[PDB]
Amino acid sequence: QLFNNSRSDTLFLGGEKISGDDIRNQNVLATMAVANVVKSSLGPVGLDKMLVDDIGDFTVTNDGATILSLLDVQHPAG
Amino acid sequence: VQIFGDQVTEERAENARLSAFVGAIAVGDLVKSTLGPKGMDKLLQSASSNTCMVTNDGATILKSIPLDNPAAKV
Amino acid sequence: VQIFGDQVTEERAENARLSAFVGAIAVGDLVKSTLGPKGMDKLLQSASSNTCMVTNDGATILKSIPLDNPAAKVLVNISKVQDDEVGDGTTSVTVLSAELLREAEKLIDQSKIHPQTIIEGYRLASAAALDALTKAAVDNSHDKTMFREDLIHIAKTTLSSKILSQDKDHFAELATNAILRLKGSTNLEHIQIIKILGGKLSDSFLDEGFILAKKFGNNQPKRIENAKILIANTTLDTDKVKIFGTKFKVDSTAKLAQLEKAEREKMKNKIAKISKFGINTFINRQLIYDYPEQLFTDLGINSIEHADFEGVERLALVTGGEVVSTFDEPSKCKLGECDVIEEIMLGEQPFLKFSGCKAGEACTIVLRGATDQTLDEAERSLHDALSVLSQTTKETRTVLGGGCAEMVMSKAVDTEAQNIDGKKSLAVEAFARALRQLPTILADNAGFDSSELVSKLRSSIYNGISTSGLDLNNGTIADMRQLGIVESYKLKRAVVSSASEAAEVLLRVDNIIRARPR
Amino acid sequence: VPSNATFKNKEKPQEVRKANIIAARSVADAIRTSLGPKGMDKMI
Amino acid sequence: ASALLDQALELIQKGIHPIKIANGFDEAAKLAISKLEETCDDISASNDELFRDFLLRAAKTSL
Amino acid sequence: SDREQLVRAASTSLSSKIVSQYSSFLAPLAVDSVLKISDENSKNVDLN
Amino acid sequence: EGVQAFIWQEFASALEVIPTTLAENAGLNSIKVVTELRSKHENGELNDGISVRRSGTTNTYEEHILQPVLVSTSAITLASECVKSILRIDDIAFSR
Ligand SMILES: Nc1ncnc2c1ncn2[C@@H]1O[C@H](COP(=O)(O)OP(=O)(O)O)[C@@H](O)[C@H]1O
Ligand SMILES: [Mg+2]
Ligand SMILES: [Mg+2]
Ligand SMILES: [Mg+2]
Repeated sequence: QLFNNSRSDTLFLGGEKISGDDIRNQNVLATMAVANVVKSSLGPVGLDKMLVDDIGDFTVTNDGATILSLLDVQHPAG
Repeated sequence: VQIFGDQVTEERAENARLSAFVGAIAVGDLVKSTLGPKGMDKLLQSASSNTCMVTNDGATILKSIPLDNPAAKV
Repeated sequence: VQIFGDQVTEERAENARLSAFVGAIAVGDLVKSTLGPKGMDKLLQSASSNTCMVTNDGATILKSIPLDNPAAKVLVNISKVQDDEVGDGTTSVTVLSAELLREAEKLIDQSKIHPQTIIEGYRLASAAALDALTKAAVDNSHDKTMFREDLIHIAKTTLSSKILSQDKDHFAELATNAILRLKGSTNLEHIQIIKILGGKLSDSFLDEGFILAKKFGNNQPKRIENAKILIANTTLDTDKVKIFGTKFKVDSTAKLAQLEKAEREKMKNKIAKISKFGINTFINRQLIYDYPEQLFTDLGINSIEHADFEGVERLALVTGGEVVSTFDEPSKCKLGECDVIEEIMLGEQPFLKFSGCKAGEACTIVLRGATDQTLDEAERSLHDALSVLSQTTKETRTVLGGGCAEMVMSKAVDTEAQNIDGKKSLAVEAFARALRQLPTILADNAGFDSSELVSKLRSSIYNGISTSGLDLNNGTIADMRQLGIVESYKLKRAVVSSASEAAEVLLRVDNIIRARPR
Repeated sequence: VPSNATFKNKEKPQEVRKANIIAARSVADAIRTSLGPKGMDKMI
Repeated sequence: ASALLDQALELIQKGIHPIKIANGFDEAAKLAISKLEETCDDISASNDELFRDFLLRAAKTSL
Repeated sequence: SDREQLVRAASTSLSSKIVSQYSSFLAPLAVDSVLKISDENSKNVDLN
Repeated sequence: EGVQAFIWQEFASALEVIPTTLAENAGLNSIKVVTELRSKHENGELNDGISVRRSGTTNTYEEHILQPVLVSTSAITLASECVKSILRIDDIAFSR
């Protein structure tokens, strides 16, 4: 969120390291991004969702077990 | 933490004291052979118009030849 | 006309030379701060794999740092040759060889002396320097008490520059007893060095007997009293039949079942010939299969497998026995005995410990450190100390160190310089001032004024007292006999000879032709 | 008192030791938050 | 100024609020000025002959 | 072998570990594991 | 009475980072705790320390908080040997 932090000042790392409240804020957004799917599928009034593999085949899955299995999430906490 | 901008060359250490003394050596060695009645003249190659200038005086030789070393500009 | 080609760098005359002089200055300044007990260690970071190394040795620094200067490799090779023949003084050779060119740089410039004339000056100066250094040597090994004490003084001088300098007081006995147990044979293959994380540097202790990291068999007990140790060159493995080059022709599987059983009885009969010795312990050079391992449990025989090529000779000499191959004749290959085969554990890796053997011809050194950077230097610190102490066994001539040896050799140079007529006398005096640069750097790295210490030491030796030297602890002139600083004559002779010859090569180069890199 | 004794040369090692301490203390600051029962886990 | 920042960095690592650090430097600045003001003496009592000497004293220092 | 000194030192050594809340039954677990190997020579107690 | 003594003054203050960090991670003020640490540790010979459950200074022995001696002994030994190895580096050169 906001502006990206500086990259390894005096820290001398080859990767990206972020500290402070920005980690816990992105960790919540990781669980909130995957929740908005499972949310609308809860209860008898829930509605099915369709996942597409871009190869022409579609997958209708109501529960979040296969949905989260098919959807690729690269976030560590996600 | 680098306070200076990009493409800023600075020597805070032995490299500075070495470059300052050696920078004057190349200047002194250039006009060394021009000292005395037995000295030899020097040739100046102009970067434009191809105008050659031959002078024994060290004032024209140092001002014509470009020198980026501050130790040489002194 | 350009005959050579495109992208060919060449320098001639005053351009060719001064490329060798700046090269020696750049190389000499790197190891200049590493000279002396107060010297600073240099960290070397590799361009790949992100591997760092902390080393005080001038030879290991020049090998890691890439150098494209042809004259720089001249000072790198002499550092390797000094490391190959001796192993110590590689920093002093690089500095002394560089100071010869720094003095000769002003000889051709200020005094206008031909380079070959300077070479003739070093030939007469080095001849008088080696004669004065030889006469200053003291005979050793005539008394076993003085021979052991001189080895302690050598270890304290070599380790003074190493990071071990704080604990070198306890390490003087560590490196000394390893050489005395060699019984005159000079090799470093018989000395093992094991790195261990944890503890402090002074926790390193000397190993009584021979310690090598191995593992007992699955069913074999750890502790055996009065076990017999044997080393076998041959390995227990499927041999085919005999000559290889064969395969079995099976007409009916009735003979195939007894065929595989016959191979099981071949290795069983081989262990039966081994059991005729009555050994409680067996050592193999290569991995042992599970089938012959079970035969050792019923016979009460320990098993050691995956022995390195160096571990075969290290273990055979400590026990006194020899490597057995055929096993046929029991009378030959009489075997030694070990008191305690019980295994101990240092850190998270258990180490097999032996005690009370017949011969100490091989040794093992245990080192403990906080980081691998210290352990990497701790191995190379003792490797340079054990190398000089091993060469001291065969070469008994020793001289006084601590900056005194360089000053005594310079005294005879100035004496013969007055009788040499011509312009080559200036090159002779330049060799004497170059010998004074080594004790000068000793004071610079210690934080003391070099002009005061060298002047007091130089004038004190001309008075007839050759025992004066530099004391860096009190910052004054002290006696080397009281401080206990002794170095071998082979060490100082290799420094003067290698540096004088290396400087002669670069003074002979009037042109440098660099071919296009591949 | 001045102009005598010796003058220090090649002061870069004085800066190299400072650059090594500052870089080492920067690493110790990230692990410092994990000290004690109130420390937090570090995901890598 | 950098000496004040070097001593402040050690106090920040100890958990001190930066304003509490700045509040301590402001109160300590007036205590140092009021102390040195009492130690100095007035040279205006001297005539024009001695007044020129004090000008030569501070001149050689800045040069 | 002391159940009071070993268990309280094992749970304290956990500190910020995620098992600190689970340390109730885990503290006697690590203690009873070492007590099965006892020696007077204070060997390193191999964890294999 | 020496320059080595002036170094030991910084060696004792360097060990205060451990109790200071315990207060910072728990939200408590470090100085307010250390002020109570210096006063209580003068009369008490030992067991006085910081407790994270009570959020303050109390007896660690009564709270059963304990740690082996080898953990603290090796922490001081390994730290002193690492500083000695770092301060001996006068330069960093690129190698192969
Ligand atoms: N304790 C000491 N007191 C005075 N001089 C010493 C001491 N130890 C070593 N030196 C001097 O330092 C020089 C370098 O010793 P050494 O480290 O063995 O060789 P190098 O530095 O070439 O590896 C020697 O010539 C010796 O005179
Ligand atoms: Mg040496
Ligand atoms: Mg001013
Ligand atoms: Mg713990």
